[PDB]
Amino acid sequence: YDRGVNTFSPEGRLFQVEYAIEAIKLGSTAIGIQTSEGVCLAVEKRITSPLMEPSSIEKIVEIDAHIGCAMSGLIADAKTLIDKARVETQNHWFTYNETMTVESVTQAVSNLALQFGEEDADPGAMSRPFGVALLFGGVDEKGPQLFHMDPSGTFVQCDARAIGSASEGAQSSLQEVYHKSMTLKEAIKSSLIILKQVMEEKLNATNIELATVQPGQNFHMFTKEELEEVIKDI
Amino acid sequence: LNQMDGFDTLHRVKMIMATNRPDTLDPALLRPGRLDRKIHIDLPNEQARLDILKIHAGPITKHGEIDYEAIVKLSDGFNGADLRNVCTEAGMFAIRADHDFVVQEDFMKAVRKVADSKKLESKLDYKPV
Amino acid sequence: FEMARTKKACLIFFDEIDAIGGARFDDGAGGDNEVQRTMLELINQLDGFDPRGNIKVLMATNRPDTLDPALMRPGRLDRKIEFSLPD
Amino acid sequence: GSSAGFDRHITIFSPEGRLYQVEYAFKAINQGGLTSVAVRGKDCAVIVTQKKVPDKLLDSSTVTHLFKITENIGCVMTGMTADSRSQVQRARYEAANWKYKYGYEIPVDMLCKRIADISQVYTQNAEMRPLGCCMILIGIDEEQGPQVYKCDPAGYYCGFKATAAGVKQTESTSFLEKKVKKKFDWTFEQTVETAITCLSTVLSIDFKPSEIEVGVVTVENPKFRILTEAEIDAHLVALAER
Amino acid sequence: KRFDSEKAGDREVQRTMLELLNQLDGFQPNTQVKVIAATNRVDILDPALLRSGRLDRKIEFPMPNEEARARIMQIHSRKMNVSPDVNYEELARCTDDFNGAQCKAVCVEAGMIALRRGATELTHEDYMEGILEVQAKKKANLQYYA
Amino acid sequence: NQYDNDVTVWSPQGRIHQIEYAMEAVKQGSATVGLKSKTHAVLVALKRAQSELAAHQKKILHVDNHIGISIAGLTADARLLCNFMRQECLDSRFVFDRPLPVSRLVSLIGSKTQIPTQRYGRRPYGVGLLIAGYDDMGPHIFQTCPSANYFDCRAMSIGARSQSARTYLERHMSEFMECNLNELVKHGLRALRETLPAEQDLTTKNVSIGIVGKDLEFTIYDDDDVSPFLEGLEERP
Amino acid sequence: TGYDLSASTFSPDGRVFQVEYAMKAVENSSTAIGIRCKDGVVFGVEKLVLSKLYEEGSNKRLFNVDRHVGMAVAGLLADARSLADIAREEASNFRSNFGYNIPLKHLADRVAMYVHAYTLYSAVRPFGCSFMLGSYSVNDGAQLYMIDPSGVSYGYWGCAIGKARQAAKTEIEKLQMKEMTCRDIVKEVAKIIYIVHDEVKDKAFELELSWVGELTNGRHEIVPKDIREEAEKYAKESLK
Amino acid sequence: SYDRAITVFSPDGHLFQVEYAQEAVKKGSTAVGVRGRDIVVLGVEKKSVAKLQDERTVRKICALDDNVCMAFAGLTADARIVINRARVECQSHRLTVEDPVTVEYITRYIASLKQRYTQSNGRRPFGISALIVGFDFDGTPRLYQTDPSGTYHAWKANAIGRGAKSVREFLEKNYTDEAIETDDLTIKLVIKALLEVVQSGGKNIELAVMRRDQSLKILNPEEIEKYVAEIEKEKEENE
Amino acid sequence: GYSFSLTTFSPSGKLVQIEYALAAVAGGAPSVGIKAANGVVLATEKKQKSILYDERSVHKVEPITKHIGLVYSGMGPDYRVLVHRARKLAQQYYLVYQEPIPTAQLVQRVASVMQEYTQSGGVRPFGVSLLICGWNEGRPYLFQSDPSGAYFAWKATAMGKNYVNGKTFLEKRYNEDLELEDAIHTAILTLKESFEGQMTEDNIEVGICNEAGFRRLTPTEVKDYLAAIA
Amino acid sequence: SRRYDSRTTIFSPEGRLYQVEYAMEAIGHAGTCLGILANDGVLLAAERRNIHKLLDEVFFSEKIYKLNEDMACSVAGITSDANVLTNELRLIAIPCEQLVTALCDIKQAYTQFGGKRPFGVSLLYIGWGFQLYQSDPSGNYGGWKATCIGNNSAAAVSMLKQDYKEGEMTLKSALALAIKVLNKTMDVSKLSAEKVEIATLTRENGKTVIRVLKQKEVEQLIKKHEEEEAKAEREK
Repeated sequence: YDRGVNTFSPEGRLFQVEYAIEAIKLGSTAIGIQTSEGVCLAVEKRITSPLMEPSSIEKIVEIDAHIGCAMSGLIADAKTLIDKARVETQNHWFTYNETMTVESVTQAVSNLALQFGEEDADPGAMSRPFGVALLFGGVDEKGPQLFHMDPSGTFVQCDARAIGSASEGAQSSLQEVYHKSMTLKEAIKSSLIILKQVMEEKLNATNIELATVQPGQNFHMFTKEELEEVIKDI
Repeated sequence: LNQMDGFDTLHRVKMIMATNRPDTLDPALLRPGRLDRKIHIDLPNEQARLDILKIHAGPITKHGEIDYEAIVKLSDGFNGADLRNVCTEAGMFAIRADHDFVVQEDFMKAVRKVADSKKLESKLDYKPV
Repeated sequence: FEMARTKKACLIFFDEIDAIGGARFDDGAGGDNEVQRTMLELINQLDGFDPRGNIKVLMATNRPDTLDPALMRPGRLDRKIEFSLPD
Repeated sequence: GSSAGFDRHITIFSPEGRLYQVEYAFKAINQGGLTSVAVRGKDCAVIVTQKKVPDKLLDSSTVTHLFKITENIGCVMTGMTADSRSQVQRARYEAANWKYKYGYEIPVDMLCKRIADISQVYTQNAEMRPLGCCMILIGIDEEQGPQVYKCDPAGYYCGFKATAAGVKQTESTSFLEKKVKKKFDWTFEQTVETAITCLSTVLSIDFKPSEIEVGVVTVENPKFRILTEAEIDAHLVALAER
Repeated sequence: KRFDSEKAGDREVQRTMLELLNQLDGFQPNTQVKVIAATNRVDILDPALLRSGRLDRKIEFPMPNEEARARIMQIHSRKMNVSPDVNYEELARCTDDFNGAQCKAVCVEAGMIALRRGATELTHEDYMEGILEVQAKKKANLQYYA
Repeated sequence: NQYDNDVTVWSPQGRIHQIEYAMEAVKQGSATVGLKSKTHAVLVALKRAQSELAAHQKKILHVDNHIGISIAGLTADARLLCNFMRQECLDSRFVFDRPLPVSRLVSLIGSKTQIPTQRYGRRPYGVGLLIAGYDDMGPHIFQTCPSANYFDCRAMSIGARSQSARTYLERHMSEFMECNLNELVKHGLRALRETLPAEQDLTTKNVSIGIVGKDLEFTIYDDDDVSPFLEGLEERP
Repeated sequence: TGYDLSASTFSPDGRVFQVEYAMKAVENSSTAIGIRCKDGVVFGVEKLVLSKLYEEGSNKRLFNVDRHVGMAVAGLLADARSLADIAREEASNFRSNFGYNIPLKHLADRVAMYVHAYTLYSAVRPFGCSFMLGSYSVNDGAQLYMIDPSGVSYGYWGCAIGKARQAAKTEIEKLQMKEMTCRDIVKEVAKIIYIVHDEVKDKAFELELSWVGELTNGRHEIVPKDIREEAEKYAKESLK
Repeated sequence: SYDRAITVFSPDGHLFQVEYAQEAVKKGSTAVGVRGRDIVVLGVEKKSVAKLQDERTVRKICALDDNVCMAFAGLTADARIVINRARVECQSHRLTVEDPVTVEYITRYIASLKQRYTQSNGRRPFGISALIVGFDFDGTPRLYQTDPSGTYHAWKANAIGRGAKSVREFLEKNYTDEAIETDDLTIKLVIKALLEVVQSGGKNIELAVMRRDQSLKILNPEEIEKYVAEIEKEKEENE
Repeated sequence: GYSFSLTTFSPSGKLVQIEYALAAVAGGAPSVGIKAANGVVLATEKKQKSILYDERSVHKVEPITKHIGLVYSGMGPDYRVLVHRARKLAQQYYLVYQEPIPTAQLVQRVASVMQEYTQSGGVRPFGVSLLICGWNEGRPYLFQSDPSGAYFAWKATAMGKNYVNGKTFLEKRYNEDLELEDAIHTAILTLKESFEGQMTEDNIEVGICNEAGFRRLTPTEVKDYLAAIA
Repeated sequence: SRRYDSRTTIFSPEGRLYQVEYAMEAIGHAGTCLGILANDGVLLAAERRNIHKLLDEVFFSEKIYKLNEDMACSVAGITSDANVLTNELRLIAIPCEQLVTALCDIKQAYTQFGGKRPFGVSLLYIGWGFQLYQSDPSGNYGGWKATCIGNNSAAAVSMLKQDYKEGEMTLKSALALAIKVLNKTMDVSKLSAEKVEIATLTRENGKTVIRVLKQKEVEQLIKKHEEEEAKAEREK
């Protein structure tokens, strides 16, 4: 249309940034909880057909052995952000021989957001914002940390953040169940309780993903047997 | 049109027609058989602007030398009504300052004040086709 | 407005005001000149030399960006209630 | 006068085959309100234009539409003042480049033929507007003699025995056409006189020796010089006495 | 403004205007009637109407500045029970690009808020929040800024 | 309208709406207060939280050992600007081995921000910066606008409801010069209180303070470190 | 109508509205006057303070594009600063190439072409500031050039740019600027600024003064505070 | 260079150019792929079969590598660029890792290539969707589907094209472990799925198969006609 | 610069901007080209709107090589750009082959330039049609390059104003046995039907090509040919 | 910039490329071009629209172009765009399908990125086994035994769909078929040799021969067909 990508609304809003924020509400619901024992990441696969293999829907991605990311919105757009995160990490390791902090990893991915333009831009520069919200979760010097990223490039640490279609409903339920001093098992259980209530389908060990990053331990993808153990309760 | 130039010849009857938008007139009306002459009352030139100023600034009470030429240089693009406004506004500055006379300075502001008012006027150069 | 003024209190609803409420413009020809005069008269009645009366007008449009600035001014349209998409 | 699309906003053809944007650049020459007259004689070429100084605050020594493109070539600019300087600066660069690349002074005909080539690109590419200025170069050729060339915003160019540009271009053209019809190889004095008379008669000003600028090139001295107020007054005195 | 057209035009309205051009300054000089004219778009008006004999003075009405805006809100708050703590200077600084009507609407809207919360006196916060309604800013979730 | 879709289109009133639209992004941001004394220049910021389960967005960022800023507006644009001023301050040390003067830095970001407001397809930096720094010329408080126009201010507040803080800063601007560090910070906290609603109060969670002085490096204070400053001020009437 | 949305489109009357609209920004700013006297040029800018919070010296409309050339701006300040840097880099390049201080006529003719280059294409917008360049040298003499957003540079004896330019010009014409010196002009420049200031309108202005002349050895410097206060007192007394 | 944002967010949060590209896929010929036990099957409807058309040149089933082949649905010209781009990367991966490309990798690259065209200046999205089939190095059959947005999923059986919704509904009900017990049964499942939208019959069915440790094999029309008779014969005994 | 094509296909499958460019050609000065047995003639109406114009300053018939000539109908400035490009193209052919460029080869190279401006970004098509005449292999050549970039080999054609009736006039007045001098006579006759006023030696421009090469006829020569008309 | 951009390389709401479709309409108004595959050669019959009697006949063919020693092509649509494609076609040249695919990648490129208008040319390719190819501005290419592009292409394809006996055709049968198909497609009831353009490609002595039939040879084909058509009139 007549409007460019880098255009400001009369209310001070970047039009394309706000529009990309609306794209997250069409994505699957992802729940991340920060706990002193670790960070739990939950997301719904949203199976649309019995023939589709649930294993192919990877909505929780290993950024590194100590940090994982949960995605919501446009999954195809998050691959570029994830690849840069997995490239920025192992670049800090190459130069400083240490694992990058979760805040720094989120900050590096955040700088990729808003680097979109129509004119006076590089040939490889993007044209539109990344219509995906990321939920970075991992352990570092500051212990377990959960960070939420939005298509606006604004990243902030969150004790318990829910993103996606049911972000409004799940966040309200998260506040009713989150306390600072709890265990990771409660955080995993509470996330599955909230997810089960917001999913269109019925919760089972094949239509969801659960990830935990514990201190000492590495990023871990919950298997079907592990998922069935916690689902069998609620 | 049938009376200016039609079947019955017009004798000893003359027509004077005035318009600031002759471009919109009908070609038949502008035809030389009806409007033989198209007298162009153009905007005043440097000498014409000077003449109009003395006509309108004549009855104005004034002391001191009045440099009409200085007004003319800043009056470029003015019409006859603008030059009368310069005389009117010059007295308005005298009345504003409680004066019974108009000085060249009062004229200097008046010609400048009217000049700002000419920025609101659209295209004036319209000619018969 | 003459008939609305013959009553103690009145309400006038202008559904789809953008049909006549478009912003004034000069496109060389007489583009929407007649309709603009209708908007100008409506603007005059809402807030002009004479008091409007006890009329409270109500305008509804899906294209408020096309409305004339003088019509979108307090004293003619004091409240701008936005019917955004429901949450 | 049909239109279809952006034919009035960018330099693209109208349905009847017209470039309105280029045409609008011609009306931009009249925005300055000044008229220039150039007359070519048997051994001289003269450019005459009116200089308007609305206030005494302006330095009249700076308000000049006469520009020395090179030593042997001069021009008079009509139209937007800002666009005029760019063309003059562009013309000076091309004249200097021609001298460096080819070893001899650029001919008057080839100077605008280059300038008209630059201004033609403005009428073909749509990301820039045509320069709303008119260029009239005068200079003494080695063999052809005195030369006058008008150089319009459209990229058109032609030689002229006597031309004019500005608000009163067509009024002055009719006057110069009448004088040329008499078929007189005017001397240097006559060319200045007919150039001043052409601007004087059309404008009806009865010029003072501070209201016009005269730039002459002659075969005896193939260099472009601006006539001073003392020199310009001699011709005006001669005009009055006859 | 009058225009030249071949198919259609508003020749009737231009005839009415041309009659007004006579009355302002025509064959019979009418120097005993004073004429006031008001318009929003002086660029639309015919050049013959904006002549220096028909409309001699063309007064430009500017957007009220910081000092004027405080004066305007004070003018329309006279018949209003306003507490002696309202900082009209602060309100004027918060009403950039406001015309007189919006400044008046701020006082009118502030009365709505005082009635909304039941207060019998208008406070500075009522004026402050009434500016937002007059500003008519679209709803946004711009809480991620800063 | 048709004059508000691009930053290279002049409105008939001699205004650029895209520049003014970008200026409203600062007004959407949270309030920050920057004031200075004869020897100190402090920044007081009111962090905002999207939800009570999320942290408060950081508002004061460390640019150089002597220069510190408080952002207001698009966080991504602030990082782009803050990185630029960090690099320019670093480049001065690498070349001249001297701290970059604050006045000579804001000029650079005033020219860096001016380029996008003039070229087609670019947008103004939708962030407002309150720059505090100390150099040979004393403490400084610079306010950066998306219009690429900067002001050398004695005390400025930008953000949402910042004009309430501008009133307090104007009233007590006379006592800013001779007051010590503790009194200077309290003035900014008191000024930042004016931007809050009646029921809200300054707490350690939503207050950040940055201090740069003659012999003091630029240090940012947080929830634990705001307590030595917050307890001094009394409750507002 | 679409004829005014770009600098690369001509109006049917052959006028570039985007350049004309950019000129309106200059007419919305405070007036800045400059008078060329016998032995120099004195610059006076009426610099309002929008609030008491800004320090004395903020929004300096008087720049130093070279050691001998000043700059008084009016309009959008960001483009004024950008053009000041363009004028600064033009003077630096001239010295780094030809080996001497750049003449004002060439500097004005060079910066104006940069200003004019922004009035031709839709990819860029015309500069929203008009500025006056003043310089003094023993050889060339006092010079004063004003460059508008369109790119027109003309030498001046007394020039005013801003919203009160028309009223300021009338006060300049009274002066016999061709005979008096800088020390006498600085009093009058203050007087003209104080006269054209509107106290009922936008008020609380700071008088910014600068000059370049034989009394400064051809160096553009801010007028000393001691002389500046004397000029301020004379201007205030002239208002009765 | 043309640097313009073709794909931009709609106010609702949708990429319309992506959605419009997906509409072009819905106008293409129906392509059906079924992943069996020891064989992977691709079935493509041949739309209209002109007797003067060289069936060799118009082929919607193409082999990216010796172990990976895909069938597309959408703009024929757009698909060939993707196939050639994937074919080039198939050889680049082979020269680097000294191992044939996995079905995930070539699907990931094609999907990433698709997404790059939905977020690059001056480029419109690819208007094709691909049904990538093949065998990994461990012999596991794999079937993948990509869409113009750039998303990829693994499917036991899937359909793309104009009749995708009806066939996928058919595949949801008939895809069982018994139905993929043998290679012939896996072949018959595709024809049954294709015959739900193909009207004339086996004449408008182009079927290609790939077996483990074997190259892509295109079924001749007589073989397809032989299979169609079996389904027709089996239809009678079930009545 | 704009990187998007300003010429696009209409819904009815026409490059509309090309058609408008051809309208500019139809409003230009008439140009007539006749290919005789022993040569080709190029004639055009070089009539000015006043006597102040120097007739010999700007020539509508310009040589490209020693044996190729141009004459146009359309926009004057656009023809000078194509003249330089054609002369540049002829030099490029001459440098690499050391042989004067064939008339047919030059038309393809020039038409390719014209075609580029139909598809290139931010540009409009040339508003001229180029009549190209030349002599190669002992055989006369005459070509027409439209704004679209399509080139036609013409035995006798007319362009510009009143070209439809000029083409009809050439239909009944041209035969393959015509000689160079009679072709000049026929070319002047074709102009005369579209000409208004009287044709002098200065208001028309004639150029011919033969074995001796292409040369533009001097005003003295054109006067002698014009005398045979009356 | 954005205001003047027509956005040629974008998707319509129905998933269509409007510029590609509009270019395909231009070919429909172009001259008729035929192509018939036989067991011993391929022919390319193209309708000549440059049939003005003052048009000189200097070129070997008007719409028939030789790409390489083994290949010939004919175009329909914007003739200027055809020169660009034919000049590029020779630069790439090799197998017949390889040449068509390479050019069609160029044509598809203009429909995806660049912002320029598509090449409104549909080409028919003949080369040596023997194969006939058709290309569209979208870059979609396909082999054909008998196909037609241009004016009344749909009518000509219907005639070929009925009268092209697959496999059992030599040049003479294919050449006679081309004239008969062209007769109905053309509005001219006579279809003289000056309105048609036939080029035949054959393999001789191990070399590919691309020869344009002379006007005398074509008149025999027209004469033979009209007598053959008149022979059917004897039946009725």
